[PDB]
Amino acid sequence: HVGTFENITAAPADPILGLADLFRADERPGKINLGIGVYKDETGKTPVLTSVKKAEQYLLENETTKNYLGIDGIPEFGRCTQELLFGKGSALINDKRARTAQTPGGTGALRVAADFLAKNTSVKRVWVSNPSWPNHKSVFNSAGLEVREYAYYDAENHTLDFDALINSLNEAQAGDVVLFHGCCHNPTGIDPTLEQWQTLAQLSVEKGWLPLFDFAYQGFARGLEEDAEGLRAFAAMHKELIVASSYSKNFGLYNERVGACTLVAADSETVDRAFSQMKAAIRANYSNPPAHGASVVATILSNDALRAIWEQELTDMRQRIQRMRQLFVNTLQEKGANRDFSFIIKQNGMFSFSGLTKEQVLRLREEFGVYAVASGRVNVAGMTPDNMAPLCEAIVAVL
Amino acid sequence: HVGTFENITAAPADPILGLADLFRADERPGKINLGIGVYKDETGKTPVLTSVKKAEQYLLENETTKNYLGIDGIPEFGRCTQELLFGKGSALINDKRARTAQTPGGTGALRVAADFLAKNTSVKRVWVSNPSWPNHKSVFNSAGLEVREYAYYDAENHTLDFDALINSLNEAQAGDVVLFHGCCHNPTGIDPTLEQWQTLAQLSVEKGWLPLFDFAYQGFARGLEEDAEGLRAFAAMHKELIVASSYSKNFGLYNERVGACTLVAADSETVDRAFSQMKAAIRANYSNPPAHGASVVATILSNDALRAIWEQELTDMRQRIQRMRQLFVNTLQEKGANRDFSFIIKQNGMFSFSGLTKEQVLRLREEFGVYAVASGRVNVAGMTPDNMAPLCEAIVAVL
Ligand SMILES: *Cc1c(COP(=O)(O)O)cnc(C)c1O
Ligand SMILES: *Cc1c(COP(=O)(O)O)cnc(C)c1O
Repeated sequence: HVGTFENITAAPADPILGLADLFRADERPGKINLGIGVYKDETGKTPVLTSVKKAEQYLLENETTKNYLGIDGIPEFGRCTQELLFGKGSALINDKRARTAQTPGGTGALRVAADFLAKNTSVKRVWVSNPSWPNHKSVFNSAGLEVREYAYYDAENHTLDFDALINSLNEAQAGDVVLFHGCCHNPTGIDPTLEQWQTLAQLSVEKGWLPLFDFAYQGFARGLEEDAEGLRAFAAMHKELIVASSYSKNFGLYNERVGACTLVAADSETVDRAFSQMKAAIRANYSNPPAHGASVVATILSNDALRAIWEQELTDMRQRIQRMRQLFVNTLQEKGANRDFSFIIKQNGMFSFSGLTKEQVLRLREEFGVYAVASGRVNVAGMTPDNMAPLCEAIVAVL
Repeated sequence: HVGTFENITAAPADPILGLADLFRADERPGKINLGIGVYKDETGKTPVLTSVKKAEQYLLENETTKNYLGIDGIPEFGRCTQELLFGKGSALINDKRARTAQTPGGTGALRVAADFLAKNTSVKRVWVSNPSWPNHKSVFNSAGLEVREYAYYDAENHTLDFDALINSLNEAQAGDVVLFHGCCHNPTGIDPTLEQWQTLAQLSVEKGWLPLFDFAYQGFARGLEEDAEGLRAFAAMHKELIVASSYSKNFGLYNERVGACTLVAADSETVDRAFSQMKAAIRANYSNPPAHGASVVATILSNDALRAIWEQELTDMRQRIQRMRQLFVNTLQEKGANRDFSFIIKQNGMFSFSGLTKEQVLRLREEFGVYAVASGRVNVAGMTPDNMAPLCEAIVAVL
């Protein structure tokens, strides 16, 4: 008998995670990693946060069992998540209109939402910004949903093309899903203003879209509450919406897989009925979620002393990134760059489109050992005072 | 505009995991939970293993980052898994014919296999035993695969109906998947003898089946090496197979979601090509796996001192369950049962497949506060010297 595996074609490498493999194998001591969206401190390391180490020590000494969690995970984790998203005292919470499942990362929350939609509703299409995180299309396609693109970025002016966005979204039908990044758009770092969020919200209710927010960077633009203003404007108007959030980055808990999928419906009866099918889709995927990382998050957010430490550590990360953006722009001019790079200062989060071509990005890797994503996305949080000069010298050399 | 969630039909509660909610709600003193397949010690608790606590302390002291794992997880965890399944010195390992991905539990391993098969192969059908773990059908159906049932249990003699198993797999075609439980069949506790495994291995290769082993209880039947004899008989004859394994039960790590999906192909070039598509399926689901639980397992298995402690803790679990099986049968007799329950002594693993009707299971719950699965599956590892007498008085009353 001829093998079931014999004719499988090899998959292409992941445009983000495959870069990490290349970078690890590179033997040059001066190599610089500006690819995957992981925070680095001023020393070039990705430490465990102190708030997280303290919570892990508490868990080690007080955990008495590893018995399965419920399908939807730790109850306090879900309550804390809804407060962060919608704010204490939200009507969504007091009206009992939201349900939250703890999930393995924000990616797991996206896939659970996608599986839930494909198997229990009439949804067929998901609209995603052009550009967006490369894995969005793969997640939704693998659940059986079609992915469509709406305009977003003006590469000439390095801004949000708001007229193009609205014009292209006038093709999205009632009952389509439209995906928004909550803040720190990946990869452009360009977010709507509050006014623009409010225009999109009113339009959304008018056209009958089902909003789906990918919220992986709460706290990295302006602040925890400020970064949720856009979501909270949608939540004020809509009967229905979905939020896939991640604690990977704002808690530095990447590899423990901590995220949440939050369902909102018009009333308590409908959301409980829908959440019953969300739980069924989870059960047929990974059964129930991993406890360690989510237990850490719930411990930190439940304890005023740990939460105050964590909030300061998040502010420090946010502010260090802002300092590197300015240093990056200033150092490019000193190293001989002709172009104006000041638009970098206007972008939020870890990421920015550098304006570099695929050929230039390739040269940076092969000739200078500087690793960026082929789209020209660079991770500013991977820049340090010590690697800024060689990094900038390399960019000027390929311009 | 009509809501997207209005037309949703509620899902029923899980036949196993829903029991926890029903049991927690029950206010009657002395209620007994014989439902979900977790181990309990002599005091009715599910403690963290000492070997696990020691490993967690080492990780707390030595972890310096939570940076993402690769898509397939901790390399050392994969190597230790293959040695455990196939044996040190296995030709499958020496010839590099196996690749392993760390997954979120055994369930996650089954789902990754299902998504991989549906996307990349001509597999259309999966054969599972009647009875089986109820979530098998849900996992494979979630990828759009047809699930058929083969005969397995002789409810009259409380044995394996080997003639009917053979006859009922007659219509399983080349390229169909046939799912086998590695040991401690869930729910029956009846496993093939070595002679029966060898017969099935030869038949499988003559008919061209793709075997898939679900290995959730290695070490709970007779021992770690002994429980793998059937898989190793298959592995000696087959070019291709898949193993989904779990460390939830034999390490007591249920809620940290520690499992593995192992792919075996004819040669290194083929398995690497197929594995690249399995990694693609993981990336579009939960991206990469949770570190904490798998790090514990890898630490324990790669340290001779910790591994010896763990192997003794697993022996202690196995022996307590065997003692309770015998006490259960003796006490049923003491309490006046006229039905012969001696077949329970011949079953393996955490459970006894008692033959009680759905009607009798509902009556135990509602009238005596004793909780079993509606198939009549009872968790022997939930029995203690303190609850055995009332448990048996209740069963005798509904007979
Ligand atoms: C990081 C990221 C994710 C994935 O989050 P994980 O928790 O690592 O799975 C999803 N969407 C966006 C935009 C991200 O930046
Ligand atoms: C427990 C069990 C599983 C699931 O294991 P998890 O690690 O909890 O996902 C799968 N198959 C069988 C037969 C089981 O008994």
